[PDB]
Amino acid sequence: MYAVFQSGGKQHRVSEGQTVRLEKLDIATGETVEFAEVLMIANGEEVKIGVPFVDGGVIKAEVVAHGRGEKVKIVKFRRRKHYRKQQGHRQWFTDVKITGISA
Amino acid sequence: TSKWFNIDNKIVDHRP
Amino acid sequence: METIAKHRHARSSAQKVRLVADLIRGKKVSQALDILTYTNKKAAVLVKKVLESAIANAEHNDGADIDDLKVTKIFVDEGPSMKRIMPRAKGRADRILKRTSHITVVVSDR
Amino acid sequence: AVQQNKPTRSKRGMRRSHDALTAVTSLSVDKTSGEKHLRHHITADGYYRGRKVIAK
Amino acid sequence: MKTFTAKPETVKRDWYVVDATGKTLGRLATELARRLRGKHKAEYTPHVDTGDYIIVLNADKVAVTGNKRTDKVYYHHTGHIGGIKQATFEEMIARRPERVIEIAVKGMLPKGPLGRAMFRKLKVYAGNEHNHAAQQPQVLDI
Amino acid sequence: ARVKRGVIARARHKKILKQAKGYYGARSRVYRVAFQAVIKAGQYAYRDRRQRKRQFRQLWIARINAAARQNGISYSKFINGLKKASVEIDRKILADIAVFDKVAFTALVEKAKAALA
Amino acid sequence: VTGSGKKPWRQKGTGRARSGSIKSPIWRSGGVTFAARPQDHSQKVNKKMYRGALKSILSELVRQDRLIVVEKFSVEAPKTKLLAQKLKDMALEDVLIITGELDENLFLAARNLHKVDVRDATGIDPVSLIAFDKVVMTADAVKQVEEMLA
RNA sequence: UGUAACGGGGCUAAACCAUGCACCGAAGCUGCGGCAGCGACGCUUAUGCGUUGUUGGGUAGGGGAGCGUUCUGUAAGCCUGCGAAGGUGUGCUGUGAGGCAUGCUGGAGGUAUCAGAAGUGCGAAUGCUGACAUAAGUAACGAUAAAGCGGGUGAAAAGCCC
RNA sequence: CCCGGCGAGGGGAGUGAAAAAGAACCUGAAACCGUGUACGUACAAGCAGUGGGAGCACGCUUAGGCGUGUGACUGCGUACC
Ligand SMILES: N[C@@H](Cc1c[nH]c2ccccc12)C(=O)O
Ligand SMILES: [Mg+2]
Ligand SMILES: [Mg+2]
Ligand SMILES: [Mg+2]
Ligand SMILES: [Mg+2]
Ligand SMILES: [Mg+2]
Ligand SMILES: [Mg+2]
Ligand SMILES: [Mg+2]
Ligand SMILES: [Mg+2]
Ligand SMILES: [Mg+2]
Ligand SMILES: [Mg+2]
Ligand SMILES: [Mg+2]
Ligand SMILES: [Mg+2]
Ligand SMILES: [Mg+2]
Ligand SMILES: [Mg+2]
Ligand SMILES: [Mg+2]
Ligand SMILES: [Mg+2]
Ligand SMILES: [Mg+2]
Repeated sequence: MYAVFQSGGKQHRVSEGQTVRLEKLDIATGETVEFAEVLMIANGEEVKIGVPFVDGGVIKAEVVAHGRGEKVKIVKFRRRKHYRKQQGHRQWFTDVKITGISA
Repeated sequence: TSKWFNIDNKIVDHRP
Repeated sequence: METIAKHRHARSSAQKVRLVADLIRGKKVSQALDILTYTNKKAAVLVKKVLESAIANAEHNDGADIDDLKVTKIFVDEGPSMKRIMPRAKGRADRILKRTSHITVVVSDR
Repeated sequence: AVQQNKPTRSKRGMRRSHDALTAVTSLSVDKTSGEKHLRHHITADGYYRGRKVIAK
Repeated sequence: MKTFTAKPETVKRDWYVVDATGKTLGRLATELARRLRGKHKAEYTPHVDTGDYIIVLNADKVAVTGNKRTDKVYYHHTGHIGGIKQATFEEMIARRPERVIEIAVKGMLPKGPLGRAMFRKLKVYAGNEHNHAAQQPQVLDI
Repeated sequence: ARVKRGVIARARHKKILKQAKGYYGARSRVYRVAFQAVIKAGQYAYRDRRQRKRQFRQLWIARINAAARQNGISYSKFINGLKKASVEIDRKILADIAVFDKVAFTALVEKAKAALA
Repeated sequence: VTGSGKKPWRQKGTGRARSGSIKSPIWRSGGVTFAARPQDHSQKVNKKMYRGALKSILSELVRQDRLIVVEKFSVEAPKTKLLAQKLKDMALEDVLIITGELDENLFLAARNLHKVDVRDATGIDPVSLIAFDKVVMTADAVKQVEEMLA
């Protein structure tokens, strides 16, 4: 029992009860979200998306906190040309738990 | 000071 | 009991003292003495005197019973080095370092 | 002739892989006196192969 | 979640037998190399050997095309004085034929450490039978 | 007002050596050497953040391909199918299913074949 | 710096950096590229700007009633304890107290009280007005200042 | 110098011509999240939001905004032997220069805030001073007039004494 | 008090808040040199990292492809001024 869905400008294959990291959603920390754009669900036999998305498909999950990723170091350096700048960056995420998978 | 070869003309002048 | 002894500012390099030390690391004290005794290096006599001083320490100051007593930890760190001058010739100067070493022997039993 | 780069601390060690010393093991006991000694050598006391040669 | 990774501790492998005979050297190699590297599975792991053991028979009877048979070069250097030895294709088949295929796929397996390891899985026998019954090698075409 | 300097200095230096931890020999010992090692590591990373997305895509495409061939169809045809398979869009990574759920894959292959008929 | 002006060693020949004077800032003992000199930090401040500031300062002290003006202010003897008490009674610790003409006793008291100073009418400076928590000022002084600022 | 005039394997199509449909492929385009300048429109103007369009490679160099260090005030305040500075780790935080916290060490000073002033930031200059590497336990131990043994002394004698 | 050459140096004892303040003495950084443990390393070729990444050791968590250390194998990759 798994299904896959689009959310970050990016897809994910998911079983229910499985926590997953996603690009930030604008949904309060405890609330519940539905993803209607689901690209495939699977049991013993499976529904791929005729056009994209499966009709009855919807994956349900509650957000389970927002956070910021481990800092990454942008380094720029141009040898023998008296130029360099170093820039730090973190990137936001929101973690959902998954409870749905309405086949 | 300086090593003798550096001071010496025949070895030092070498390519004129 | 760890009970240690040591020789500071010994006249030898360390590089030299090690090699003699390395023969002894981990042996029963009994063996080391024999080992050192038939090892033709000045660093042997040095290391011996230290080892001996260590046993007598372990003996007279802590428990003792040398028979069950091993050289469990031995190392030599490089000490301060005495700068001198000699000259090789033309008016040039050569540092030459008379290097010294800090011998250290830890003789315990566990 | 001289180096073009500092040999490393590692390389130094390598070269010394063979510089290490050997013990003895072949230390052997006199049949008369107690005496440890180098094989085929007089003992501290002047025994060798049981007999007492050398008073010193 | 990170995509999968083959793990050396648990790859499958399995054995096979291939008949060189009429088959054209190289068009053969291709598949050997491919199957040797595992590129027909969860190959999906550049850094892991995931290929199959596969042994080749009748390497001497391998086929070539063109005038290749008398004109293919095969050079190597002894690393000495001026020791650039060479040997024509036919000459190779004459003395240790198994070589022809061996080098022909060796060249098509990757580069370095792993690559070399992949090559060990290929057993190339000049003749017809092979003393590997124990591996129970399953025949395959192509 | 004379400025001591040098307490802030070793701050800058240690700030770099720490980043060099793990590097071989001077690269982790000697600032002058470390500051370089630290920079170029950064340079590669910035590059290889972009490479990562390349390397994995071709990783995916490689294994997508065998499985497709495994079900008797090249990668070429197989993506063209899914494309033409009445629109429908689906990541090349998510074809993950090629390794962990081979019926689902074969199932995807058929759906693709049909559009190509 | 103290040394001769002899060139430390030959221009060319020794394997050494150029070197010219042993007093060079790059060298060790002796140097300092831009050694300072005694200097004068006195600024100008226009007449009309100075006055302009005092006004903005007074006219803010009232607005926080930190200025309490009084008819007459003086202590009865040159004894600090007296003044300490007056302030106590007046509910004050930190104070400027600008007196009309200034008297002996009021000055000698407060010389030793740290948070309190006493100035005559002319002695009013800008930092002090702001310095102390409360400026007292006799009504007599007020008229002096009234004019001094025009 | 060695195949050495497809990068190699190898290729009779895996070469060349034509037509056609696939697909791979970049930091280009798009998608999701984020920052910043300039716009406009709406919420609302000692503005900041929300959209939204757009711009953001860069040497010489011009412009803008900042971090931190020393020192004056603020400060007879505040922190500090229930542990200051410095040293060494660790966690967190910022776009960065950084900041905050704290364990260990240390054993006496440190100073928010807002202003003020500069001996204010180092990897290079065959820079300066000191310390420490390297070659290396390598060359060498200074006339090729030469040493052998016995006995003393001594912790130890090829070298001293007889 | 003990080892040692009535040595050097050291270990105890004792003083002290502290001896790890012992006179080569406040703090005690860095280059540099060792001892100990974990992991890697004797079929492998290059600016030594970086993206991937197994195994091992260790902590986790109740598992859950998690933190730390190491880094087989692998894509890319010729330091700075
Ligand atoms: N003695 C030197 C000669 C020499 C001494 N000083 C010099 C100066 C310059 C040139 C030569 C020399 C030699 O070995 O020949
Ligand atoms: Mg002379
Ligand atoms: Mg891309
Ligand atoms: Mg002069
Ligand atoms: Mg001076
Ligand atoms: Mg005037
Ligand atoms: Mg740029
Ligand atoms: Mg300070
Ligand atoms: Mg410097
Ligand atoms: Mg520079
Ligand atoms: Mg020089
Ligand atoms: Mg040599
Ligand atoms: Mg030699
Ligand atoms: Mg010699
Ligand atoms: Mg000290
Ligand atoms: Mg091996
Ligand atoms: Mg090599
Ligand atoms: Mg190679």
